[PDB]
Amino acid sequence: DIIGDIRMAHCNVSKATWNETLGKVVKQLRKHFGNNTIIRFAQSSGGD
Amino acid sequence: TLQCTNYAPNLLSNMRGELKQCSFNMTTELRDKKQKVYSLFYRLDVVQ
Amino acid sequence: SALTQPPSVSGAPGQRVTLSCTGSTSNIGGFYVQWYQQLPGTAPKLLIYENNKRPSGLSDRFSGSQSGTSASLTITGLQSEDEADYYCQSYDNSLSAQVFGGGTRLTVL
Amino acid sequence: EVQLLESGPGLVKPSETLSLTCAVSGGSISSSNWWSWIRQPPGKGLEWIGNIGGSSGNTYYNPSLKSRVTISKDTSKNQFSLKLNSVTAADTAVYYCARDSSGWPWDNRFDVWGAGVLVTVSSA
Ligand SMILES: *[C@@H]1O[C@H](CO)[C@@H](O[C@@H]2O[C@H](CO)[C@@H](O[C@@H]3O[C@H](CO)[C@@H](O)[C@H](O)[C@@H]3O)[C@H](O)[C@H]2NC(C)=O)[C@H](O)[C@H]1NC(C)=O
Ligand SMILES: *[C@@H]1O[C@H](CO)[C@@H](O)[C@H](O)[C@H]1NC(C)=O
Ligand SMILES: *[C@@H]1O[C@H](CO)[C@@H](O)[C@H](O)[C@H]1NC(C)=O
Repeated sequence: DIIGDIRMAHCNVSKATWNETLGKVVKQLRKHFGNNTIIRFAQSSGGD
Repeated sequence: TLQCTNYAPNLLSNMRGELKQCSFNMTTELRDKKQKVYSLFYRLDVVQ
Repeated sequence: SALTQPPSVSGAPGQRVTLSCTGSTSNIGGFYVQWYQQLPGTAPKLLIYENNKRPSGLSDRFSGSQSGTSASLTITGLQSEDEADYYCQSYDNSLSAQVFGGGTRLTVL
Repeated sequence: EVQLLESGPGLVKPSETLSLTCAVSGGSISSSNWWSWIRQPPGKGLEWIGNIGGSSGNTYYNPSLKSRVTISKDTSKNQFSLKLNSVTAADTAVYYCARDSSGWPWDNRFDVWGAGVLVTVSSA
């Protein structure tokens, strides 16, 4: 049984460094899809 | 079978559907007797 | 503990009185609680259906409450013959504490 | 309900072995969840005592009373009595016994219907 209060598990990340690295990786991978195209990131699809 | 309910309502936070409390029967150390013991589970653990 | 209206409330046959226990998030977040007590000189025992609802079979056709982060009972309707007193009960999250500090004294004109 | 729960007193005033009983007639021992105990100093609200088992094996107790009060039952005829040891405080208080009549009182509680009558000692 639970001593304390009730909370939930959550996970912090640094925002700016994350944007920096993902901009880096997309700036990389534009070599494999043409220099001029638009790319979009979406969430998970579904399943189990 | 599990006789079971949501645990601790009137906690109106994001933590509402979480953590059902359940109840059951269990065999004892010696064979014929029965024992009742009680626990908590998460809502993804157990299905009605 | 619980903060549970020290008995300075003013009972009368005008039925204007309220009952309000102040509770923490671990206090009110435990469960619904109670209003089920009775006269001294005897184990003060009434019953409620643990909140806001009608008790086992019948005890009275006169109650009704809510619960925010709070334990209300505004009670209104002429039942001055049942000039009784009341308490609390709760489960707070001290270590496993079926605990309270309730107590009421109200009056009559 | 069918009920005759009665107690047997003891005067343990300048002394430290308190042991009082109670036993009902109606139903049985394993006809509800357990039977409970509450204590009240004469003017104070209530002091709750943790509980036994009965139709169970697990016990419960009370903070500020730890390693201090021992609870048992006898199962001859509805005896569930106590042997609390080393009484020291000025808690000259009244008692009562209680039924559960409950659903799952098992994390904490569904409501304590305890009838009782007058479980009274005034032991200094
Ligand atoms: C775990 O097993 C024990 C051992 O059988 C259960 O104790 C007994 O369980 C039965 C059915 O679960 C209870 O019988 C029912 O009682 C009501 C009371 O009026 C009656 O109307 C029903 O027709 C039926 O007889 C019984 O009271 C109970 N105790 C004894 C001493 O026999 C226990 O309930 C089980 N726990 C579970 C299923 O969670
Ligand atoms: C992405 O990073 C750049 C810094 O190069 C910044 O201007 C922008 O606000 C960032 N966006 C997010 C969503 O972090
Ligand atoms: C595509 O863009 C990269 C980015 O630096 C550049 O080096 C390269 O010359 C470009 N190639 C074409 C075919 O546009």
